[PDB]
Amino acid sequence: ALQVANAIIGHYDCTYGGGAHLSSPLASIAATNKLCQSFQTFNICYADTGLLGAHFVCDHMSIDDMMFVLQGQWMRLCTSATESEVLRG
Amino acid sequence: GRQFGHLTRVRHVITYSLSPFEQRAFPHYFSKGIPNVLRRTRACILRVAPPFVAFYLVYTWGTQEFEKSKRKNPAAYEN
Repeated sequence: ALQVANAIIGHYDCTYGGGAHLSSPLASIAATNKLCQSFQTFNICYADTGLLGAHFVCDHMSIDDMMFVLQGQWMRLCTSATESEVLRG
Repeated sequence: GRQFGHLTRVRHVITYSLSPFEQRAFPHYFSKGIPNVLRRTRACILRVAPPFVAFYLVYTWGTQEFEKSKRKNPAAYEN
């Protein structure tokens, strides 16, 4: 299930074709407003524990926005995951 | 106005920090607290205290002489 939600948020890179039109709200916002160069969610596993999150790369004046957006997405999913985005994931 | 990101230039400094929900809000409140305020008090008595006792001395002597100037006035008026 975590991997599904991660897929929903996905990843991004400045060489992706298709910017504004991406399904990932984070990715689309990052692409249109140039919030970063690259991002990627992840789910590292070790025995009984793991790191679950995202890693991004960006300009010095965008760290705040990227974070906001990243986090707002995490919450949206916690509280408002809609049905179709889950199919996509 | 000035925002973070446009403040100034910083070279090579690491900053480790910890979540508030992971530490105590009052580490060694008294254990380390008291000793330190003693230390800060000590460190400053000599520049803060002196002018105040000076006022203190001038205040008690000042009222003293104010009463002893009139009340004490008589005194002697002998004839």
